[PDB]
Amino acid sequence: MIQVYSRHPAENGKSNFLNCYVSGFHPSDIEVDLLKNGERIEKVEHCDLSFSKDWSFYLLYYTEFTPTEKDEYACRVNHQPKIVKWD
Amino acid sequence: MIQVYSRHPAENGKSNFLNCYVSGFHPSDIEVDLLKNGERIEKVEHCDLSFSKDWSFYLLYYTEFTPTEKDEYACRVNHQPKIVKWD
Amino acid sequence: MIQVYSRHPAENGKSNFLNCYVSGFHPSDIEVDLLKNGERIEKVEHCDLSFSKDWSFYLLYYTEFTPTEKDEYACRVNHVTLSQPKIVKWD
Amino acid sequence: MIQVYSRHPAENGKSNFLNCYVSGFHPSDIEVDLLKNGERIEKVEHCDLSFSKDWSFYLLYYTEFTPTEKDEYACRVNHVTLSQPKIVKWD
Ligand SMILES: *SCCNC(=O)c1cnc2n(c1=O)CCS2
Ligand SMILES: *SCCNC(=O)c1cnc2n(c1=O)CCS2
Ligand SMILES: *SCCNC(=O)c1cnc2n(c1=O)CCS2
Ligand SMILES: *SCCNC(=O)c1cnc2n(c1=O)CCS2
Repeated sequence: MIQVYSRHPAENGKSNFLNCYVSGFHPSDIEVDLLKNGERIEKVEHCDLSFSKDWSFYLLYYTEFTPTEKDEYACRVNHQPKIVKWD
Repeated sequence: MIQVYSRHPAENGKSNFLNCYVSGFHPSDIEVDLLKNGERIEKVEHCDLSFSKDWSFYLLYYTEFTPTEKDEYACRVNHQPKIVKWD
Repeated sequence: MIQVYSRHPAENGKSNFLNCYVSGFHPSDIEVDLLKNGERIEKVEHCDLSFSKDWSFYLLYYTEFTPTEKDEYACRVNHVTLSQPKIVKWD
Repeated sequence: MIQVYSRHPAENGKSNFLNCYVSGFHPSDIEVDLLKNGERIEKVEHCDLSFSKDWSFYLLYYTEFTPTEKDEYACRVNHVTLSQPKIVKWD
């Protein structure tokens, strides 16, 4: 499960936060990235939560950004990787 | 940081939950256990939370138990291990 | 946002959990309900997280259910913001 | 429970965070405040987590502070349960 969204609704030229929420199961060699116009963003902060009861994990990758008319943002998940754009 | 407590206040003979909350920093090869009269309890459930922003982790180890007059419970943390009794 | 989903993938006849995740700003007059064929379910528990700094809130409304082909499940959210309460169907 | 602690170990003169963690049952008339020398701090934000299933609640009240030897910091909790409001000092 992958959900991509901005902390606040977007005004171009106003600093904001982009978020990728990811959920899954078991032990797993999964990796996550935020993209700007198709290239990986570096120093992306995350939040990792896991529960032994059901081998479940919950990940939120987030970054400061200033949304612009030009720029295209996405979130990508590999180990094949699945890309979810923001809108 | 280690905090040991029962979900509900204890009536002997009533099923309850014992909890060990542990907090720390950085990457780390730390391990955690709940003890009954000094021996490790098996199949103990946990909750692991970590944040990249400050290399911080937060762990809650919990188990069903029926508190008794006889039995002594603790939480132990190694990698030396530090033992915190419940009361 | 509002997201409706089953804990595990859905097999008709098999016990599962239905979840309504709702996130926003100014909890305020926020009400959330899970419906089965338009009627409120009484098994419904929830998990409320809120932060004072920015009046941000995160809600999970959940219940045990046994999904069937005939049955329709939905989540209902009403807020000062919305002209009319919002219904989000599942699958 | 009530636990008062600094985010990082305390160096006099150095910016830090003070935290008051409060957990219980029936949030109800729960009020929580951080004091500096007996006076409420206005920088105070909080993080509220609650579950309907068992009326269980987990609160973190926090603020930026610069600890000094002279200054006394505390957390104050009042509840229907308590005869009188409880003050827990830090360190
Ligand atoms: S992940 C555990 C609680 N923290 C957050 O959710 C969190 C913390 N800091 C920041 N964001 C968060 O979502 C993103 C914008 S700043
Ligand atoms: S750790 C994330 C949220 N879950 C809990 O805190 C949790 C879940 N289930 C059970 N307990 C919890 O504390 C212990 C008794 S049952
Ligand atoms: S009540 C806190 C546990 N749930 C979540 O944090 C949660 C669950 N589902 C989804 N998100 C969450 O943050 C991300 C978007 S959908
Ligand atoms: S607002 C949720 C983040 N804080 C905690 O979950 C938390 C913080 N500090 C301590 N405990 C927590 O659960 C365990 C006992 S002290």
